[PDB]
Amino acid sequence: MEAPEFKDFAKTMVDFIAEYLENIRERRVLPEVKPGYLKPLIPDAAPEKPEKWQDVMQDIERVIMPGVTHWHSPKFHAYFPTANSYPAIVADMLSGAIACIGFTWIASPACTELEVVMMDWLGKMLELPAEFLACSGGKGGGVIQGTASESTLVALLGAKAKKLKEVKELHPEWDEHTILGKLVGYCSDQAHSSVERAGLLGGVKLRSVQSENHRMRGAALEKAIEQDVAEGLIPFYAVVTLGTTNSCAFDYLDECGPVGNKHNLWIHVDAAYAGSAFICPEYRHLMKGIESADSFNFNPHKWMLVNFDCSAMWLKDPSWVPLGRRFRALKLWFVLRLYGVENLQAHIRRHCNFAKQFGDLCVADSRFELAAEINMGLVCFRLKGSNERNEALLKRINGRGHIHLVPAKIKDVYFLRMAICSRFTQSEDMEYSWKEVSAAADEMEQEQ
Amino acid sequence: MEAPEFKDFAKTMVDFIAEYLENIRERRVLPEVKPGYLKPLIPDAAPEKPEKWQDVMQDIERVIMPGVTHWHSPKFHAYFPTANSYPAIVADMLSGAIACIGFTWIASPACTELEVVMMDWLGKMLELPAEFLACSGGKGGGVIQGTASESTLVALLGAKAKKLKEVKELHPEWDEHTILGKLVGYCSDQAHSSVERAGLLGGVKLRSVQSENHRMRGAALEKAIEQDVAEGLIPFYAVVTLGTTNSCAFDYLDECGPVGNKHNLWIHVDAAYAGSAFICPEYRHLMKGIESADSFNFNPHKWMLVNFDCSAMWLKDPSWVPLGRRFRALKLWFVLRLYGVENLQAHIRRHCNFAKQFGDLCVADSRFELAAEINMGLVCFRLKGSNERNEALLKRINGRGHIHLVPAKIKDVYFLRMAICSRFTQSEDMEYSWKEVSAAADEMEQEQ
Repeated sequence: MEAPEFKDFAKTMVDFIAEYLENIRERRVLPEVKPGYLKPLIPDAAPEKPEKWQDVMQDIERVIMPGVTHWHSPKFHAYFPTANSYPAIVADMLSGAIACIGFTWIASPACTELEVVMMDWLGKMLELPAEFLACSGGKGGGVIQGTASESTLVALLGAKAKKLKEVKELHPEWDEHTILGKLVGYCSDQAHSSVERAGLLGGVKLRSVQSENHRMRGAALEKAIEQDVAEGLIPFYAVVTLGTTNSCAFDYLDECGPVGNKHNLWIHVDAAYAGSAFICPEYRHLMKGIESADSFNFNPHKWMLVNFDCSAMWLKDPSWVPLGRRFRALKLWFVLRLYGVENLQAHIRRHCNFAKQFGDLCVADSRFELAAEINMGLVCFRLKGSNERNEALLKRINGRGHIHLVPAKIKDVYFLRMAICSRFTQSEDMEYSWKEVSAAADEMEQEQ
Repeated sequence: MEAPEFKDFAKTMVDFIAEYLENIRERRVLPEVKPGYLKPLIPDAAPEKPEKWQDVMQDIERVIMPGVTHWHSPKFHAYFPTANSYPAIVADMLSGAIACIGFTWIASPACTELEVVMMDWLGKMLELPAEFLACSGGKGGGVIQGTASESTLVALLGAKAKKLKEVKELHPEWDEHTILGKLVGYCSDQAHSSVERAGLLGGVKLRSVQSENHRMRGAALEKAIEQDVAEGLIPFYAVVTLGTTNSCAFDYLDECGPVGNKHNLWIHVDAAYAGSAFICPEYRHLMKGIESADSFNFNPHKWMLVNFDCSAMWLKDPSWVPLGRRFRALKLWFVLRLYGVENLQAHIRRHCNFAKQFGDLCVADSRFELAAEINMGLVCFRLKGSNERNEALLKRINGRGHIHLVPAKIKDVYFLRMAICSRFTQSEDMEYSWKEVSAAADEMEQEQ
């Protein structure tokens, strides 16, 4: 394919994307086609000769779209938002043309320097401590990782190296294997499975700390640390979760961070989803204790309109664990510029207010109860009574094909989750979604 | 930003991308700007109000391009190609609009089903043994991973789980932990650092097997295995490399495979770069022994024109280790359709021929010697004499700013590498790059 054909194809795809997203409320949330539908529709081998882009383009509605899950439909409540925005789509077109994966070491000023400045822009937006800002002139700064799962692992590895070095310095006679066998990390029992992943891949012990009303307390963390010290183990790392995946609960960073500092554990803050809200002054209280953190992560590619991948991680000392891989700073720059801070804050606030609106509708119905306090864009709720009736309700709702919801469970309480996902959501969607839940419950009751 | 503005912006970016790539020979391979150039060019904080897309576009040539490394310039010889093609750019626009990270498990027909068919399309193009193909009705099939590094780890983790489940049966009195501590894997001393990474993250011992003429022999692998068993260790995994990063040498898969088979080690084949050549019948002999492999991986995102990320991995039983994440199948489909088999074959062949051409020009200069047999798109060469005079030469060439080359070292032999990276490369580029090397050597000689 030559440039003129590329231009015709690409500009046609621009038209297609705008048509798709601007009219997304027309799409059905349950696919009409059955598993196995695709193979029949396309040949069994690649073509020997080049096909026409117009024919590929025609195959998008014919072959692809019937089998697509519409994540950006305001009728679709996935686990958390998947960011999409027009500025990020345009940046990624350019990154596609000029970036590399980073196999051959990227020594390029633009990739690296834009990443440093964008992490400062975003760090200022979050009012992060100066120690995390490159422009403060210290050791601190940030990197854009691919995922929060990667960020958690990277921080665990940095913490591991740091503890290794410190324990060696103090005991030159001990070998690495002996030191490494003693290392223990900590996280809440509500922490994401990526922490467990990180413990396994990092080759260390991980302790789950029992949370209180879904939130990890400093005293519980400290108790856990002390027990392991009494066993001769070496606590080295703890993950504090701001916005748990099950119910968007917040660990007490203002307790746990100081506990970690006091005991010389690296404190990593996983705020993958909820961290986007910290650009709003009214939600910044939720990361009180941030000064105690060794590393902090959130994903703009969930709730801050930056298409995947974009997981923003700051460290007090970035060296302990590089830059411009994939030119991810380009989409971050485009979004921050073409939205501006005000519009991004408006986006967070609108979503919080929508979740509250839905929670108010829900609790007004005496058949239902919240399963957790409402936080951020997430409402956890259930019919009063049994788990099985709730399992039934969720099944019925998803089967009716007007909206989609997802379940979760915390210690024997099964509940339904409504997360605000689509950037196209409006308040009337909350009314629509609630009325659909209620209508489904009405139907269950009247199954005699 | 709304759709009409998005369309104006995106279509202007399409114009920009075509202009950039189609005239990429105009670009200087050495950045003119110095480190630190970027910060003074842009504001120190995000804008409160949204900016205009036109001002962002203006800033691409003003702020970004002065500091960009032009990976796709035919004057730039990085470690290996970074795939770029127009069909893949257009696929990624759509994927950006409709795909998700996979946080919420994609239960989506199109994403999953397209991945299966494309891996069969591609597996046929490589003439992989029927056992790796999903269309053969067996347990085998393929997944599109993000990187060869991830692929190698995933295979290691599968092999680990498989061995552990085997050893638990023959030693029901042994600890699970006792078994794990005994596990040992193998790779060539020329294998990529990603194998070491997999060993570390996989929590197993890894043995570097001494290569001969940069190639791992079956006997050397067997000797290392038997040595370890002799100390009560448990061999479980080996990586056979087809196209090493240093010199594009090929391990003896025909020897190593059966060695692994005999001693019950999972054999993973890392063909990340050179694997793209196996779509050509005349190069398929380089994976003789492929029947003996448990997994096989190469990256279309290096040498097969599929923009990152796209690492294609086949397994004889893919259940020892979740499809459709990021909808990577879409770009593979677009590339295979819009190039067709013949054009992709022609791409590989031209690059192999260009490398031979360059090698001929090099050896004709009696001051130079090849540092390895020419394979695929790579020539390894050096001035006869010291490593130090070769380091000077490389620095001199890169400093001259007409072409860019990279260095490598195999057991105290330092050498320069010319790999064909750019899809825009032409025959005369070989003459240009050779003449530049020779001119630098002249310029060096005429100095004392």
